[PDB]
Amino acid sequence: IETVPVKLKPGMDGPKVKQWPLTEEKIKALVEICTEMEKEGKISKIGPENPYNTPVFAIKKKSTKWRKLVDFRELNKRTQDFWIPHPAGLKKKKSVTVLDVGDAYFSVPLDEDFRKYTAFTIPSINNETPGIRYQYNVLPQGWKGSPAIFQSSMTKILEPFKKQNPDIVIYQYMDDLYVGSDLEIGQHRTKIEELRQHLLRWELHPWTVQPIVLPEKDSWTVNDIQKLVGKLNWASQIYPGIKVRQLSKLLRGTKALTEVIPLTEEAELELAENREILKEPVHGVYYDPSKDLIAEIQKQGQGQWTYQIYQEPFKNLKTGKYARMRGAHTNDVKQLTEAVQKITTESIVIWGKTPKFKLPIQKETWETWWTEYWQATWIPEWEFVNTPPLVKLWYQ
Amino acid sequence: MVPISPIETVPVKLKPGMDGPKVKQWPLTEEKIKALVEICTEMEKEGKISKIGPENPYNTPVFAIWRKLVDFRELNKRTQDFWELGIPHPAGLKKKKSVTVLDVGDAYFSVPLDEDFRKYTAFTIPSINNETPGIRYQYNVLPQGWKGSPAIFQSSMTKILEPFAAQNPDIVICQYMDDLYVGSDLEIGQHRTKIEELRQHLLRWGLTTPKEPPFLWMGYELHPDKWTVQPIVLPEKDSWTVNDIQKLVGKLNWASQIYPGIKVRQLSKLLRGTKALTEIPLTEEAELELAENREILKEPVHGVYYDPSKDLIAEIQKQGQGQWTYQIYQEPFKNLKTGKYARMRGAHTNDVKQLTEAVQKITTESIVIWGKTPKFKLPIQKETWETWWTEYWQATWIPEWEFVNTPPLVKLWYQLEKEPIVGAETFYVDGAANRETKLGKAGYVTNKGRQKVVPLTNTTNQKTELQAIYLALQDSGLEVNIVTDSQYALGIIQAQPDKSESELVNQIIEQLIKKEKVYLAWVPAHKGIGGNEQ
Ligand SMILES: N#Cc1ccc2c(Oc3ccc(F)cc3OCCn3ccc(=O)[nH]c3=O)cc(F)cc2c1
Repeated sequence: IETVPVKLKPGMDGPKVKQWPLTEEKIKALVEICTEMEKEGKISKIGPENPYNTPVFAIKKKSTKWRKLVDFRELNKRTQDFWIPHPAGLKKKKSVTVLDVGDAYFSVPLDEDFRKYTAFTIPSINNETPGIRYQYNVLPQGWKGSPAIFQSSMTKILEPFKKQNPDIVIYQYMDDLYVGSDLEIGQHRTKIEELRQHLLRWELHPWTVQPIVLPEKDSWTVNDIQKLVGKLNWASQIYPGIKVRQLSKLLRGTKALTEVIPLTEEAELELAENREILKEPVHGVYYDPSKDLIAEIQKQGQGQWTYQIYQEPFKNLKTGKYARMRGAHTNDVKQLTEAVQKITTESIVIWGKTPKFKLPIQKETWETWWTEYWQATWIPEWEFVNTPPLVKLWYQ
Repeated sequence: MVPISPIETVPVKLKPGMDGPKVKQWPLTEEKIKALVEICTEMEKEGKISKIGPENPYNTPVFAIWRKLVDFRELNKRTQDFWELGIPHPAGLKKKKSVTVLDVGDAYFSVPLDEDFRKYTAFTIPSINNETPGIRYQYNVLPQGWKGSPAIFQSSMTKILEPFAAQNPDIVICQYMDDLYVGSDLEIGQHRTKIEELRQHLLRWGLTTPKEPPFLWMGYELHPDKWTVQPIVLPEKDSWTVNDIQKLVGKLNWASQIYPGIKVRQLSKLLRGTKALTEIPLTEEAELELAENREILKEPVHGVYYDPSKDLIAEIQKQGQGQWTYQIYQEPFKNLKTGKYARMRGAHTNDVKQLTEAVQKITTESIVIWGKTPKFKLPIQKETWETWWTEYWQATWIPEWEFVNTPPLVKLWYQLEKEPIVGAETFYVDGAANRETKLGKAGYVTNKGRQKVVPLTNTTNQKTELQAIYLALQDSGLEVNIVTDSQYALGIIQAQPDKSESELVNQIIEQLIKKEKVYLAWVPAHKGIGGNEQ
């Protein structure tokens, strides 16, 4: 019931970010929600002496009820660094469930001197009236300081459960609580329900770096060997002993692409050695908590997407392939949004922080539509690659 | 006296490390001095300012043009930052049976200033011949030209208008600076009654109120049933300068929101990199543009107001040379507004990408104006968009739309095969160039024995790699497989441009269009892959 003092970083003024336009239904929903929050003392209207602003929009989570989401990215990077080792056993557990404990922050009041930095604006249509300005009087969801402050309280709330079931790992990131166990799916499901009721009083299955595979054919054409040499040449940047001279010697001459070329013994030996090399993991691949994580995403088509998480080029920490088929066949942007969310979730589970995405989409398209399919409470950083990658089929 | 309702002040602080401005006073003529003395005497009698003692060390200059002109320049450089941008667009306004304009008078002086900040607004009137101490004053209300006055007045006006608006949902009030615009569908007598109730409710807080259609507002003409822009004056000068071209472009851009078909590409190209106010002839294409635009601006064009019960529609047309035009309407032949989109600065592009960018722009503009995304009518077949987005390496999306058959239609001019072609000749191409002498070669070899190598001068490695592919397209049949080692050339062709700024790329595209099936494969260079005859 006593606020903890919070300050910003030296030489950095509060956040002043442009509020982007919203549709009429989202504006209505934000008006109603913010009115209810105002009647509960969670937020309060402010005057023009507050120059700071943080973007806010409306989302529908996994259900029909609207939800208020605030893009606290600029505030988080401007909020002072606040002073827990990442539970490396969380990614080694059989099953992990994600819970939303955002309703617990709204009990702890926020520092009086810091509230002016949490200001946000509900925009109006056609600029006919000035926006509705609010500031947070309690701990705000999405702000990185909210879990850092509530850490002590949450530690107390979960102390009995942890002693009761010491095999269950509990991690916290933003407004989300990750609960892992190696129990049977049904056993862990009921146990998660037990943790839920314990919280009321006061589906993930962790995934490797997928290997590089080469086709196995009885007869190879010129085109097959050309693609093979190109894929092995690309893989030679990642693996030391990849050689393609005996396979390139088969392509000697000017033959039609559909013509079948029989493989020689040197070529099958070289190909076999390349296979054995690829079956081994990558040499000297470590994680650096002082470096950012980079996530690249490629569109393969037919709802299939590939992704690679790394820090240094050709040193992948994680690879995967997202191919969910739930109500997104027609919209590529929706699939990309859900794919970005899943990759971010896995990154939060493994390393405890979000990566920086390189999205295969024009900036204008993404900026226009990404909020329409966003269900997460956090927001990662992203950039846009407008040059087509050639390694597209080399990860497929 | 009936006491007017109290208006709570807004606390103001100066920027950190700064304090109240202490600027000396400039010499003024005796006429200016007497006028400022009389003005400040009347203002002090009205309670807007107050005589101050010498303890206050902060002062700000003041001139006279009578009208007093106090300069708060350094105080604005010392005052903190405030909130508050864009103006309401007439196409988003909703048709009302009655619309009243009320201009608040003595508006800033009606709102009090923060008492702990009045000491920093002090000014000195220079006495005659400077034989006496200058008269000293401080502002007790919002000064004219101050940084914080518009925001504080806006916030106060909102807090005052809120209860009357909540009590009268049958009227809609728009608030813009020193003006209020009240619209209602009630009867004229009930409307005027609620206007009198409004100005009485404003008079309770001490706000004085008094125009009629057509309204000349922010370069617009607002009529009861229509809206348009104020007459645009396009200057006629045989000799033009860069400042002139920029002003002409801005006027044309303004008129383009209602006048369809406005093109500014040729004139915009003239001001490329000048950055100099004084400098420009008109190319034959440009003279047409200004003459086309002069023809477009010759006839009257009016827009209508927005009806929420009707669907919102936007139709797009391709103008050529990277130019696009759109009309936003609800009923046929009655536009809410119009607009245009110019392609971004790039070396390669195609129609579908530009059409997508235009859709994104119209979508954002629509969400700003009407708060909703409109249905689109696009000159592109459903099959074309289908093939495009399914084979595009980038994720792309267009909201709900339908195909309108108004040529020119956006189409896909060529499509690369996904697999090699049986029975098609295989052209292994390659090109190289010397870095010092700028000499190079480009050629091909095929499986049937067809060969060609062409000597080239004043060329680059990339130009030769493209030239080799161009040669392979020229001498091949309707179906052809092509092998290259140029990641550059493959990267260009896989972007699928229908036009380029490079003549060689354009010729390659023209060759691609004439083909039936084309398979473009890639192999690593200098790996000893046969056929790659570097
Ligand atoms: N000077 C000036 C001026 C006058 C009215 C304005 C206005 O007016 C309106 C104010 C409130 C409202 F609900 C609806 C309005 O206009 C709806 C459309 N419209 C417009 C004019 C008319 O004569 N009849 C009509 O239907 C809205 C607005 F942004 C700016 C305005 C600026």
